[PDB]
Amino acid sequence: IVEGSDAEIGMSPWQVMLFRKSPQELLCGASLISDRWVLTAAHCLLYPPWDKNFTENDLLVRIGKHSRTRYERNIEKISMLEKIYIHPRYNWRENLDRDIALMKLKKPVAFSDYIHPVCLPDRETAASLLQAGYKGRVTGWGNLKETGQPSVLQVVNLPIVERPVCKDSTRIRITDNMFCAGYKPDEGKRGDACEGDSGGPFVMKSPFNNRWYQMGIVSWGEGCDRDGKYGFYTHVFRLKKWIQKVIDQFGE
Amino acid sequence: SGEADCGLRPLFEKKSLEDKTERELLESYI
Amino acid sequence: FEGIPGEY
Ligand SMILES: N=C(N)[C@H]1CC[C@H](CNC(=O)[C@@H]2C=CCn3c(=O)n(CCS(=O)(=O)c4ccc(Br)cc4)c(=O)n32)CC1
Ligand code: NA
Repeated sequence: IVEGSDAEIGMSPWQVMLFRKSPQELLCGASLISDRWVLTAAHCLLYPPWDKNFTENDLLVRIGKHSRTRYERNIEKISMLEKIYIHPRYNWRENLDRDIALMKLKKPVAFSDYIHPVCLPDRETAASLLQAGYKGRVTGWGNLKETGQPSVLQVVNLPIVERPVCKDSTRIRITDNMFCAGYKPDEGKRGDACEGDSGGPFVMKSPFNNRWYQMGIVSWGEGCDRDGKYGFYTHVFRLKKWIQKVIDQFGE
Repeated sequence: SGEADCGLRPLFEKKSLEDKTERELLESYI
Repeated sequence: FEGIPGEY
């Protein structure tokens, strides 16, 4: 996160650290959607151009954290991955469309004050909130600057920008499964997600039932916080039915 | 939606307490 | 990165 603040303890209880076994390293952010399921970005597991292709056995999921590096002794819970599922139409070859992956845990995690699942949006929630100028919130242990590392979890509140705008900001082809967010150079407020933040949650709070909803997944952007550029997220409501298929086809 | 008890934070909403910047979000919701 | 328990 660039230009954010440290997270309050217990503020984003669905945040998950995607952690690799060796070198012991932070690989990405993520979110807990139930007690056996985590959602992240498929770029986190598979990215051939970069020679990236991680298996269940290459990683751990760390849930309950605030500190980035320390091991949070009676606070964080560590899980082993049972199976990984990437969207069959993840397009890593051109614009990363359908960047989403499900991970199913070897055993369900117990909730606590620091471990709690985010809600998945329904059609009406997606419908009222996902509007240009509404602010959502991104979190991660990621870079503080494009080109260092926080000690604890960062948070930033960013506005959903109008499509055209998103569209005229890059040479990359944008698809209906994407959304961009960030301030405009004129707004005189800034912040973005950055490297290390991928797979984290872009969540919103419902005014109607006052529940938090995961609306997007951290995906791509050019640089971190550049004036006239926006961060792109996977539109979670649009990939919603693939989500229910796998969980039904395979879990819970 | 995406849980059952989902989206209600034990330390905040469950105790009726607000995080320091949730009002900015809530204030954009036009 | 602090050390994680090998049980894991
Ligand atoms: N600044 C941000 N808001 C986002 C910035 C970047 C990160 C991480 N991204 C990536 O992992 C992703 C994933 C794979 C490759 N990659 C890029 O080549 N580029 C940067 C250049 S680019 O945005 O023009 C681009 C976008 C899609 C593709 Br496909 C290639 C290149 C990029 O952003 N991506 C997340 C936060
Ligand atoms: Na920007």
